Amino acid sequence: MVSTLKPLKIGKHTIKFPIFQGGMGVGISWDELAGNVAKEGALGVISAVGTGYYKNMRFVERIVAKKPFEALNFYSKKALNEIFANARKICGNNPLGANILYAINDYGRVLRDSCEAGANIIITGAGLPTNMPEFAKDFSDVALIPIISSAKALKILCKRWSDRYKRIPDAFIVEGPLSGGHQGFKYEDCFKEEFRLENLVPKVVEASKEWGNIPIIAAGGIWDRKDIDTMLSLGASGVQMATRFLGTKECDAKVYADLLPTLKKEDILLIKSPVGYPARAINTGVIKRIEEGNAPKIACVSNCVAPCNRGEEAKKVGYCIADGLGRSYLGNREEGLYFTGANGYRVDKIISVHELIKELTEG
Ligand SMILES: CN(C)c1cccc(NS(=O)(=O)c2nnc(NC(=O)c3ccc4ccccc4c3)s2)c1
Ligand SMILES: Cc1cc2nc3c(=O)[nH]c(=O)nc-3n(C[C@H](O)[C@H](O)[C@H](O)COP(=O)(O)O)c2cc1C
Ligand code: SF4
Repeated sequence: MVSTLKPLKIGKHTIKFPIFQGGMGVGISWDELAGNVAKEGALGVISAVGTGYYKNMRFVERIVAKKPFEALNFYSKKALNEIFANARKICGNNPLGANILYAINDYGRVLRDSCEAGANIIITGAGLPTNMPEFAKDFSDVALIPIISSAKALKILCKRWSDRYKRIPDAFIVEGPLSGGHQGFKYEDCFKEEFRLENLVPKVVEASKEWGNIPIIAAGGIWDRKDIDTMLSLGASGVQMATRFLGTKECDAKVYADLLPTLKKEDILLIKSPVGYPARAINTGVIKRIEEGNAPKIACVSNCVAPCNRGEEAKKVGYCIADGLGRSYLGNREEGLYFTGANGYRVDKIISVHELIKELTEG
């Protein structure tokens, strides 16, 4: 209960601790995880990606081959609404974010869906989101946070937003190459010291000075309070952490509670992705199936990302990311796809969100 970490202001919202749990798709950070995180005084973040899979397609209008048909069902408005409602049964009106990737054409529809579902903050990476305020003008209080890989992106985002909307972002998350999910770096750049998060945070904070010290949130490879203090001492206003929350009981993808305590470092690797950025995966499930020559059949049903072009890139890289992550949420160990931050192998015990926040904030 006693902490020397100070509350963090994001636009019109305040969180007791300068900690986000990063959004995790598919079905990894929904109502149980995000709700309990926000209950603890950190920012809980609901993933808006693949919400059609929620409760095995409870809220989809059409299913083909056990998959949500097209993007209107893959990004399901009614599912998102119920995930927020269920989260607020736990955290009340404590702030919640919605994470939505940029590399869908339907971006504005899902952003307004998140706003209408009750999100207080929108977080967007997997691209350069120069038009977030376009879709949010009906919701003046929702804070808007791009995820960036570099100071150059910060400067462009601020100029494009300022010129077009007379608004700048409420915060920036800078994500480094030790992160889970996709990486904002070329494969070869992920191993180079110049792009280590400790090197990126100073540059982004310095870039932020010119626009009035927009808060910078450091993400990627942050494990414990010592890493938090390191990032804060480098100018960051807070941290976003995901892999630690991936290893909590309240994670909405229950498979991880069985998979992570066995996870070995040599079984974590960067792979290709239909999204067009390197993804950090666990060497199991669909990956192993591909290497055996038993790859699941590919045929675009959910139309989940624009860069894929309805299966072109999925066929080239060998797997459909929607199908694989959805199968993991539904419990499929043989054909599911599984993601992790570089630190995933350090998960031994599965602990509660409450004990994890205690660990991260005590003192
Ligand atoms: C700022 N830029 C260019 C950039 C690039 C890469 C990473 C980052 N950093 S990041 O936005 O924090 C992210 N890390 N992982 C991400 N994964 C996803 O979006 C994702 C997860 C599951 C899906 C399932 C189905 C369809 C789409 C899916 C998309 S996004 C920034
Ligand atoms: C399993 C998993 C799934 C993720 N999926 C997403 C996602 O859908 N959208 C996103 O913006 N970030 C995603 N991320 C990135 C996290 O939100 C976060 O920025 C990053 O993992 C922080 O690094 P850490 O895991 O070392 O704390 C994912 C991370 C993990 C581990
Ligand atoms: S085939 Fe490509 S666009 Fe279609 S659902 Fe799979 S990854 Fe998404």
